Amino acid sequence: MLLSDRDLRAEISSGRLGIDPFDDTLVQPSSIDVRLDCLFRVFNNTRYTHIDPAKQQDELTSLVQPVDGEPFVLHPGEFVLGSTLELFTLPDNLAGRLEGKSSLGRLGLLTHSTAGFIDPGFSGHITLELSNVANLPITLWPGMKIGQLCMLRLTSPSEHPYGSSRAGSKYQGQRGPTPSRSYQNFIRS
Amino acid sequence: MLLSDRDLRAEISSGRLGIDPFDDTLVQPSSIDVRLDCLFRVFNNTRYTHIDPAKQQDELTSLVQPVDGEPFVLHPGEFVLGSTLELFTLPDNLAGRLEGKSSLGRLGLLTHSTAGFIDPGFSGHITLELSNVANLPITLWPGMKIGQLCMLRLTSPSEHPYGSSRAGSKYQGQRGPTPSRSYQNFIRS
Amino acid sequence: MLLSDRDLRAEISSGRLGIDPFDDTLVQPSSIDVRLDCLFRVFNNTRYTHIDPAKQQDELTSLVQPVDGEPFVLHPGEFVLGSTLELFTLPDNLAGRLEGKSSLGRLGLLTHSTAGFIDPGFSGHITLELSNVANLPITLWPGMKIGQLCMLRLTSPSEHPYGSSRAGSKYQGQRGPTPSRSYQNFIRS
Ligand SMILES: Cc1cn([C@H]2C[C@H](O)[C@@H](COP(=O)(O)OP(=O)(O)OP(=O)(O)O)O2)c(=O)[nH]c1=O
Ligand SMILES: Cc1cn([C@H]2C[C@H](O)[C@@H](COP(=O)(O)OP(=O)(O)OP(=O)(O)O)O2)c(=O)[nH]c1=O
Ligand SMILES: Cc1cn([C@H]2C[C@H](O)[C@@H](COP(=O)(O)OP(=O)(O)OP(=O)(O)O)O2)c(=O)[nH]c1=O
Ligand SMILES: [Mg+2]
Ligand SMILES: [Mg+2]
Ligand SMILES: [Mg+2]
Repeated sequence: MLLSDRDLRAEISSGRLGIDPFDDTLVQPSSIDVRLDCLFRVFNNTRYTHIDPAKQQDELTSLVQPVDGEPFVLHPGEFVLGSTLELFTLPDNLAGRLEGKSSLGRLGLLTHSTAGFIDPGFSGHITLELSNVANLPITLWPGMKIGQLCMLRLTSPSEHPYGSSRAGSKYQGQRGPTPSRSYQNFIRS
Repeated sequence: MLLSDRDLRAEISSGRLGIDPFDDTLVQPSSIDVRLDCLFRVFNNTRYTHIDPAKQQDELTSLVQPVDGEPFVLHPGEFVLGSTLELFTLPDNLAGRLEGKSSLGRLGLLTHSTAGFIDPGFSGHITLELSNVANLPITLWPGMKIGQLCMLRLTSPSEHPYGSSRAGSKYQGQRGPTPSRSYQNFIRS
Repeated sequence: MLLSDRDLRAEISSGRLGIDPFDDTLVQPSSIDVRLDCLFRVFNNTRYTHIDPAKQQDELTSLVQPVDGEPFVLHPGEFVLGSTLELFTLPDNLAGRLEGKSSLGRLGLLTHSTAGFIDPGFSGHITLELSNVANLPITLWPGMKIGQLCMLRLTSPSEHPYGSSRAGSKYQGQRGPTPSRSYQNFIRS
């Protein structure tokens, strides 16, 4: 059960769903278009021998912000982390999906959102996994529409929503593209 | 709320959901398998210095149609745009997802559908974002099953469905893999 | 309509949804975290000239199992098939999605799940399509959390669920990352 434009608007006007800033001209038949922030993480480390999800490696990426008025250039075959300009606050009874946009995929710009869902209870900017699969670099402009948020009704309110100690959540409140915290509570056999 | 095979069939027999041509043998437990068209766009431009989503660049891709009876060869590490053989027409109260198929991913053929959803009100062929992540070229045969359409019920009918001036839709009615129109209404900060 | 943690737990305690082994500490606001098996398929064939989805090519991949206590190393720009440690059994009235996890995408580990949905009626381990889009190899540990299962309610029970002869299903009961069976019932124009 995916929220139509009208119901998305109702969740926003009722204050159940926070989107800051909210621009109503971005609402779409079945989603709301979202915008790109000015914060990027590039994989440009030159000391580590490998990535180990069980280990903390905060230096794996560098935080990069382009000069005001300039794009970040995503190179062919490159993957970076970006972030939404908007801060989202979800209630305990909706879950979102942060998808890409067809216009952007037609240019070879892919938003992966590998994890699929934004969890009930989540509040923060959303970290975007961005790939360029074209043969040419792509100028990414801070502020451009980069994807769309779709909301699904939960069957019932989540018992221990994102942010709760019991969920063990890692990214509640994030203001940028937080480096991975997979090493926390990491398990292996 | 995802439509079962029976309910998909009901939406089709009632005329609420158009799929042209419709082959009932393609309906699946929870989706309908879809087929590949004979139209492909390759990234083979040799004049542009880069991609700028704010700019119109219709020559970024070339339209390629294989000789009747022959496959299009998707090379390792290559991304192209393809298209569904079927033309889909959605009502204002369903949204679809055009996913890949597990058999094809097991060979390294990935349908990205980065944008996720086919919008309430959308009518046209669906443009497929296709990658080969194997070590070998893959022969793509026009007419083969290439993915599957899953339908979700909307919470309520969409107020301004895809195709409406208010939605500002770019691809209503597309018969092939339309080049990107991201430059239209493009915004940036 | 996506199942909350509580409703996921109800489907499990009622015996409608099988997850073997089930670890309740893995349930999340809107999904259940899943774990990686010790079975991997690498694309390391050196005889075939190309991939043809219409043809049987069982030797396209090699099955690889790391030494107990050691990781499988996924190299930059590499795609392999992995598998869930858990065996899932779905009823005829739910469909699942096997997504990645944000912690893992922040390291450049992408679970594609190109096909999106686990079908009503499906029973088996789930085959994971894994890419490394970082600049560094990633040690994948058997037993680590690798993704999350989200469940959606179907509109109604599926008439011919996965596994039925009428659905023509290829992978019912799979215990590992089964090589592709796209050649079965393969169609082309
Ligand atoms: C997901 C997807 C959608 N589509 C179609 C169906 C969607 O309803 C339509 C628009 O998808 P959108 O993701 O909304 O594309 P867009 O926002 O960049 O462009 P627009 O202004 O037109 O909204 O494109 C494809 O052709 N291929 C795809 O992979
Ligand atoms: C999405 C996905 C599904 N599966 C399982 C669960 C699905 O119900 C089952 C079939 O997925 P499908 O995408 O329907 O695969 P298929 O159409 O190519 O093959 P089939 O004829 O059997 O339908 O495979 C995986 O193992 N890995 C995955 O990533
Ligand atoms: C899908 C996605 C989620 N998120 C946010 C919203 C999710 O509710 C939150 C967690 O996503 P998860 O996929 O649940 O991440 P995780 O399991 O690795 O970490 P955690 O222990 O915190 O659950 O991250 C992004 O920032 N970017 C994304 O692409
Ligand atoms: Mg749109
Ligand atoms: Mg199938
Ligand atoms: Mg999580």
